[PDB]
Amino acid sequence: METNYPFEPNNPYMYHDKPMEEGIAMLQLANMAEAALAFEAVCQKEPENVEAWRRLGTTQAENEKDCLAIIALNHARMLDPKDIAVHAALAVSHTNEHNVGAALQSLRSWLLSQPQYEHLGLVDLYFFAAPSEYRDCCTLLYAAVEMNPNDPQLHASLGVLHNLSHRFDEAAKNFRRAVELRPDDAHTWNKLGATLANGNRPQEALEAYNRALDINPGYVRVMYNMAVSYSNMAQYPLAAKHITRAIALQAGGTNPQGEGSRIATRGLWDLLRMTLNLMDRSDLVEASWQQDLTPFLKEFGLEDMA
Amino acid sequence: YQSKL
Ligand SMILES: [Mg+2]
Repeated sequence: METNYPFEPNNPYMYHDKPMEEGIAMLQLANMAEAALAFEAVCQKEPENVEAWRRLGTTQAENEKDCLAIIALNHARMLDPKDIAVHAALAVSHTNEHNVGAALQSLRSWLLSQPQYEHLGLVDLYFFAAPSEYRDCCTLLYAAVEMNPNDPQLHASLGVLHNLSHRFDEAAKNFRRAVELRPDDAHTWNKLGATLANGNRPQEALEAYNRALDINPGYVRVMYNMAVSYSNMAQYPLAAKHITRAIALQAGGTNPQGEGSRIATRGLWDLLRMTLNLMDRSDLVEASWQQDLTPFLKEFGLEDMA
Repeated sequence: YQSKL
C-alpha cells in the first residue's frame, strides 16, 4: 500500500544541470531507463513538479514497471487532480494490475476532467463480467462517442473498459479504431497488441507489436508482450530471446541498486525462468534466479546489444 | 500469460 516513491540511489542525474530536458531527450532517443532516472532526479529536486511525476509514471509503464508507474502517477494526481494524461495512464496500469475498481474510477476521472466532456457528469446515469460502475462507464463513454466520434482517445478508453470485462474482441475493435485515427501512437499499437494476445490472437498481436517498436524502438513493455505472445504460442526459445532483450534494455546498463527496481525487474526474470523450464533448460535456471544477464546474452546471440 | 496494455 506504498505511497512513497522508492527512488533509485544510483542516479547521476541528481547532479545534472538540466535533468528534465535530459529526460525528454532520452525519451526522444528511445531510452526509457535513462529517461526514468532523469525524471526521478526532477521529482527529488522539484517534488511539486506535476509534469516530472507524470513523465516518470508513463516512462515506468513503458519500461514494464507498473508498480512504480502507479506510485508516480498517484503523486501527479495529488498535485493536479485534473491532469487527464495522469488519469489515462492510471486506468491502463490499474487494468494491468487487475485493480478493476481503481481502473473504473480512473476512466471516469479521465472523461469528467475534460471540459469537452464534463457536462456528461450531470447526466442522470449483471450480464457483464464487471461490477455495476462498468455499466455507468459504458453509458458515459458511448454518450461521449456520440457527440465526438473521431476522438481516438474515446476509442482507446473503451478498449481499456472492454479489457476490464474480458471482452477482448470488442476491445480490439476499439483499439483498431483508435490507431486508424492516430496511427503514429506507439502506445495505442501496444494496447491493440496486448488486447489481441489476451484474446488468443498472438499472431495478430505480434503484428501490432512490431508497429509499436517501429515507432519506439526502446519500448520495453512491447518487448515483454512479444515474449508473452511467443510463450502463449509455445515458441519457448523465441520467447526466452525476447524476454532477454526486454531485460537488457530495461536496465540499459544504468545498473540499478534500489529496492524499486529489485521488485519491478523480478517479473521479467520470472517469465525467463518459466520459459527456461519449458525449454527443458534447468541448467540455466540459477542464473535466472541471480538475475545474471551474461549467460542469456551468450545463449540467445544478443552479446552485441540486447 | 497476460499481456499488458
Ligand atoms: Mg552511479
